[PDB]
Amino acid sequence: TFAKIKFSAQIRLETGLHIGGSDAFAAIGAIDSPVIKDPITNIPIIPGSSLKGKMRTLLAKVYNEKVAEKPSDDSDILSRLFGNSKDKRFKMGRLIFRDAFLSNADELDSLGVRSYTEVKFENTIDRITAEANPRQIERAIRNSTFDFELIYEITDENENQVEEDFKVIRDGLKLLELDYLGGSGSRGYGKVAFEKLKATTVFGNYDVKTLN
Amino acid sequence: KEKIDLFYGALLHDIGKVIQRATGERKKHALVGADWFDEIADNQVISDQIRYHMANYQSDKLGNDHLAYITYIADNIASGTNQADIFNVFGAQTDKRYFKPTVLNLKSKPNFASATYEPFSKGDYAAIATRIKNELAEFEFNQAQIDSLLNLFEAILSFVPSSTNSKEIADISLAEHSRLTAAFALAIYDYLEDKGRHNYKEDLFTKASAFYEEEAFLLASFDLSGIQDFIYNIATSGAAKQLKARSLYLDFMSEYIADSLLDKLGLNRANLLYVGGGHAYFVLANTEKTVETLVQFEKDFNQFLLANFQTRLYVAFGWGSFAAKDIMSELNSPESYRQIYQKASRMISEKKISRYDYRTLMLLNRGGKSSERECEICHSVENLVSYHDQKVCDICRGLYQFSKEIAHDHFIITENEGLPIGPNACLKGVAFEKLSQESFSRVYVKNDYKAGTIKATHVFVGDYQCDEIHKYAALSKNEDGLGIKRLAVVRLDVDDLGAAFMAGFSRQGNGQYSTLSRSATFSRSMSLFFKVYINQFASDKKLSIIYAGGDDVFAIGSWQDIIAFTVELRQNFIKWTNGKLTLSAGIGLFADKTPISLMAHQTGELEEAAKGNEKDSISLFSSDYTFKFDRFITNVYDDKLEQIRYFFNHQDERGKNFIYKLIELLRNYESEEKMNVARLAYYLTRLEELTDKDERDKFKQFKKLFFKWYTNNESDRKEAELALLLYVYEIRK
Amino acid sequence: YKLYIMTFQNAHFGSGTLDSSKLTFSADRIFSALVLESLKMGKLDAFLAEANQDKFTLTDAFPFQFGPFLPKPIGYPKHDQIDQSVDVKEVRRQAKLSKKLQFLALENVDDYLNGELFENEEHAVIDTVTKNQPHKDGNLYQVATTRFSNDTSLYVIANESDLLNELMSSLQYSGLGGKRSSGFGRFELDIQNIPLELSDRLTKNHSDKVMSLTTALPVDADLEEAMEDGHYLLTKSSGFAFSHATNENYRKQDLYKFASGSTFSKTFEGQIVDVRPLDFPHAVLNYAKPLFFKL
Ligand SMILES: Nc1ncnc2c1ncn2[C@@H]1O[C@H](COP(=O)(O)OP(=O)(O)OP(=O)(O)O)[C@@H](O)[C@H]1O
Repeated sequence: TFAKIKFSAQIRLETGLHIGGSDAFAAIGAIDSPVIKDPITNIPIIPGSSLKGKMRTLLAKVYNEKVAEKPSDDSDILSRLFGNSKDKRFKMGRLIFRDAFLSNADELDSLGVRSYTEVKFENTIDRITAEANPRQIERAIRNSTFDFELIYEITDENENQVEEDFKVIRDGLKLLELDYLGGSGSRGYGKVAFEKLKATTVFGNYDVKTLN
Repeated sequence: KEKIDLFYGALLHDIGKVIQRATGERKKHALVGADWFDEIADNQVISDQIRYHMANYQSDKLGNDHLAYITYIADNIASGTNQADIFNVFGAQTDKRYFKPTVLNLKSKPNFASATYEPFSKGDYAAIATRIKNELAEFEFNQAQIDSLLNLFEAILSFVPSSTNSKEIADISLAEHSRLTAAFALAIYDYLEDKGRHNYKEDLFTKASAFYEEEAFLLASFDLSGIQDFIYNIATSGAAKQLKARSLYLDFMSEYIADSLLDKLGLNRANLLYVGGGHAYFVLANTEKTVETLVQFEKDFNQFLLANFQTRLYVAFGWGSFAAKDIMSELNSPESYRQIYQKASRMISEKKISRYDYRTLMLLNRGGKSSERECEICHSVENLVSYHDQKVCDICRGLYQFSKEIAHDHFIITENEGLPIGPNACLKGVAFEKLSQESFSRVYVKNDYKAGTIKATHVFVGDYQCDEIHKYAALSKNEDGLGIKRLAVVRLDVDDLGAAFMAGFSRQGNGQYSTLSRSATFSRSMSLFFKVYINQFASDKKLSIIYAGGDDVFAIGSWQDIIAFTVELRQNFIKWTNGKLTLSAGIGLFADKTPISLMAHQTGELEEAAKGNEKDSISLFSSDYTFKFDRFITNVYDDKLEQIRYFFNHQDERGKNFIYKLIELLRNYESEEKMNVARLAYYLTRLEELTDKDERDKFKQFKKLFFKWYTNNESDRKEAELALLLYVYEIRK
Repeated sequence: YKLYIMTFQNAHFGSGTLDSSKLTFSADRIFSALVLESLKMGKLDAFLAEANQDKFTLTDAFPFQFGPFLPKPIGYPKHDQIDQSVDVKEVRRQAKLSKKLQFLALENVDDYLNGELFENEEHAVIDTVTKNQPHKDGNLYQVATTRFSNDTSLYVIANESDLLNELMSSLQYSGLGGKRSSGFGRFELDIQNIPLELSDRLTKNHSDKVMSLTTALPVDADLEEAMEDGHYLLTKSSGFAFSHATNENYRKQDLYKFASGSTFSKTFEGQIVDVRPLDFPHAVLNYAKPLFFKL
C-alpha cells in the first residue's frame, strides 16, 4: 500500500571530474569556476541537482516516443519518475535524491595524501600561434566514496506497474557509468561506478527480492 | 497673513552682522540691519521687530501687544575666533580647527577644517554680502512663496557663525541659528492663542525661570519602516534598471510627511530637523490643538497605504513634551537632556509592534482574488497591465516611467497624474515646459550658481548614474585584457550614532554642552558629506551611487572604482571629524544576472559580522578577513599590494604559476604549523631559479619580506591572502 | 507533552521568495505537509477528524543544541532594566543585540526578565548554491540553503497517539520544505519519551501573562478583547497552491498572522481557516493553533 524503497550504494569515482560550484572563496587558487565544497568544513561535496539533471536527460533519449523540446513535456511513461508541472495525474517526484557527501575521510588521512582538490594545467591551440590563454582547472582526487540514496515510494495506484519501474531505474544506473558526470567530460573526466548496489526497506511494507 | 510675518521677522534678525563684519562701521548688528532692510523694502511691522530684538533699547515702547516682544525669549533658546569646529567640542581635547567662509557649491571642492587659517577673526570679505544684495530685490513676502529664501540663505551663509563671543557660542552657524530660532517663535504664537490670554506679550516674566519652567513645546518623531525590505528585496533580476527610481520613490515619501503635516497645522520649514532615511525630529507646542492634528494625520496616512501596499510600509509617530529649562541655565546633568528624547523614542518601539487594530486586520483576510498573473517583481497582484515579457502590476509600474524622468530637473507634484504617493497627491517628472505646475515643487542638488525665478520647496539628495545598471560587466574589463566581467556592492554605514547627539559633548563643568543647537548642528554638518559630497566624490568613476542618505548607502557598479572609492571616502571623513568617529563597511563581489534580493542581503551580513571584535573593524570579500580597516591603506594598500604591481609585473605566463599555491599554504596553518614553515623555504627558491639571469636584480628583497610576513603575527598572516587575491583579479584572462 | 527531536542538514526554507531562505520556518509548513501526504497513504479522512480535537496541536521549529531553546519575549523587558549603567553609548549599542536575537536557552527564560543581555549563539551560516540550464538560452537562478553546524538540531512538540507516529515516520524520507525534488528536506526522527521537567508550562486555561507562539490567529468572537495592551509583530506567509486537479493552481489568499513569541494577556481559542479562492474539490487547511507558556 505504502512502502519506502531506499537504494543505498557507494559512488566510486574512477576518474577525477570537475563541477563548477558557486563563487570563489573556498578555493581561490584557480582561474575558472572552482568545485563547490562545504561552507562549514572543507570537504569537496557534490549537489543533488547534478544527479537528476543528468540522469533524466540521458534516459529520455531511449525510452521516448517523440522528439523533445522542453522539459516536463516528453515521454509520459517516464515523466512520473521526475516531475511534471502540466499533467494532473502526477506532480510530485517519487525519486528523492540526496547530496552525496565524501565519507572516504575515515581512511584517507592514514595514507597521507596532498589535500582534497588538485590543479591541472590546460590551454588551447589556435593553429596560428603557440600557447594561447594559459588557463587552469581544479579537478577532484581519485578513489573517493560517496553516500547516494535513492528513495522510492508507492501511492496506492502504483500497483500494476511496480515491476516495470525497476527496469527503468536499474537500466539508468548502469547507463550513467558509461558516460561522464561533470563539466568538460568529453575528454574523460566523469565516468562513475556504483559500488555495492543494494536496496532495503525502512517502513516495511514490501518484500525484497529484486535486489539484482 | 498676520501669522506669517513672525516667520520672516526671526530669519533676518541678524542681517546686519554680515554688513558689520564686511564694512567698517561702529554700529550694532540689530540697529544697522533694520535700516538696510527698510531702504529697499517698504515695510513697517517686520522692521520694528529687528530693532526690538534685545532688551536694552526700548524706543519709547511703541506697542502694547506687539509681536516684537516674544522674539527675545525664542532667541535665547537657539543660542544658550573665526568659526569653532563642531566636532571639536566632542570627546577629548585634540587639535583646534577653524573653517573658512567660502561659497557652498556642489562643483566646488570642500573646505576641510584645519589649523592654518586666521585665529584672530574674519577680516574684510566681499564675496558674501554681494550675492545677498543682488537677489535682495524681491517682492512682498506673502504666502505665495515659502522656501524661496531659505534655500539660498543656507547655501552661502553655512560657513558664517552667529555672535562671535567666548567659545560656548561660536560653533553655531548663522544659517542654522536664524533658521532654528524661527521654529521656537512659532510655538509661542500657537501657545498664547490656544489658551486664552493675550496681554502676556509685553513684560511679565520678571523671574528668570518663569516661562522657561512651564512646558510649552513638543518633540515629534517617526520611524518609517520598510526601507531595506522594499528596495533591496526583489524577485527577478529585471528590476535592476528601475532600482534607482525605486530609491527615489521612498525618498520623496519621507519629505511629503514633513510637508503635509506642517502645512496643515499652520507652520513653515523652520519646524524641521533633518528629514531623511525614515528618521526626523519635529518640534511643536504643548497645546491641545496640535495633539489632535497628529492623531488624525496618522490615521489617514496609513489608510490609503493599506490598499495599494501591504504590511511592509508603516509609519509610527512619537510625541514627547519637554521644558525650555533643560537646554539652558541650570540642569547640567546628562540625564536631563536625554529624558526629552526618551519621552518620544520609547513609544516608537511600542507603536511599531502595535500597528493595526479592530475592523482593519480582518479586511486583508477576507479574500476576493482568483487569478494567476503577477509582475514577478514585488509579489503583488493589484490592477495589472501589459508591458513586455511579463505583466507588470501597478505598484512597480510607475517606476518604469519614472526611470526615464530622472533627467528632468524639476519634479511637479500633481493630484492624479501618474502614481500617487499621498492621500490626494501624486508625483511625476517633467521640466522646461511647465504643463500645469500645481504647488510645492522639488528638485535635486540645487545649490548656488544656477538660481532664478523657480520658487520650489526642495531639499538635498544624492543622484548620480553612470551607464545603466545591467552592463557594468563590460566596463570592469579593459581593452587590453585585464579584469573580470563581475561587479561588487558596498554598503558604507555610519557606526556610532548615540554619541554626539545625546550626551557626548561634556568635557568641562563650565559649559553645559547640552543646548539643542549644539546637538542640531551635528546632523547638519554630516548631511553635507553623506548626501551632497557623495555625488562630487563619485565623479569620473565607473559606478553609480544609489540611496545617498545620512545612514546607509548603496553603491553598485564595477569594482575597478568602488575599491578606490570606499577607502578614499573614509579618508575625507577623518579629516572632517579630526579622527573622532569610526567608520565601517564591506566590499563583496557577485556574479552577473543575479537576483538583487540575496545580492544586497549577503553584503549586509558582512556588516554585522564586522563588529564582533569591537567597533573599528572591516569585512573584506568574506567573513574571515576581519581586520581594522586602518591597517589596509597604511600597510596592505600602501607597501604590500602596490609593491607587487612593479616587482612582479615583469614575470608573466611562466612566472604566474606560484601565487595559486602560496595562498593555500597561508590557510593550512592550524593542523600544519611547523611543517608548513619548512615547505615555505622551497617555493621561495623555485621562482628565483626559473627566470632570466639579468632579471634576478629585481627579485632581491621580495623573498625576505614574504618570509617575515608569515612568522610574526596571526593577524599579519591574513594580510598576505588579501594582497595575493587582488593581484590575480587585476590582470587575468 | 512529547517532543520529536530532528536535525537538518543542507535544507531549504524560503520566506517570501524562492531565492531567499531563513534558518527556521513557520508552523504552517508542518501542518500543510502531513495532510498532503495523508492522501497518498490512504487515511486522509482519518487525520481530518483528529486535528480538530482541541488537544491536538503542533509547535514551531525550535533549535536544540544540548538543550531546548525558546523564542525571546516580544516587548520584554520594559523600560526599567538598564544592565550596568556606564554610558549612553554602551547601553544603546547592546540593546540592538537582543533585537537581533532569535531564540533563548531553556535556563535563561527567567534570568532574561530580570536584567541580562547577551549575543545569540552562532547556530549556522547562510550558504547559497547556483544552478542553470544549458538547453534553455543559458538561463540560471540562485537559491539559498541552510547548513547546520555545531550540533544544531530541531524539535517539535505534539501529542502522543497511535496514528501520528506513523505519519511522521515517512516524512524523514520524503523531504520537508524547499526544493523537495533534490534532497533538501531529508532528516532523521529521534523519538523520545520524557521531555524535560522545566518545559511543562504549556497551558490553555488560565491567563497569567501568557505568550502565544506558532503564529497566533484570534477568532472573530475574540479579537480586540485580547489585542489591547499586547506585544506582537505581523509577518507574511503565502504562495501558490499545490493541487492535482486544477490545471492552473490558484494563488492562496494572504494570511498575515503573528510571530513566534508574542505576548498578549488573555487566552485565545484557535480555529482552522479554509483558503478557497475560486473553487477546489478539496479544502486548503491551515494550522492556526497557538499555544501558551507560563513564563
Ligand atoms: N544622518 C543622520 N543624522 C542624524 N541622526 C541620524 C542620522 N542617521 C542615523 N541617525 C540616528 O541613528 C539612529 C539609529 O541608529 P542605529 O540603531 O541604526 O545605530 P546602531 O546600528 O545601533 O549602531 P551600532 O551598529 O554602532 O550599534 C536613529 O534614531 C537616527 O536618529
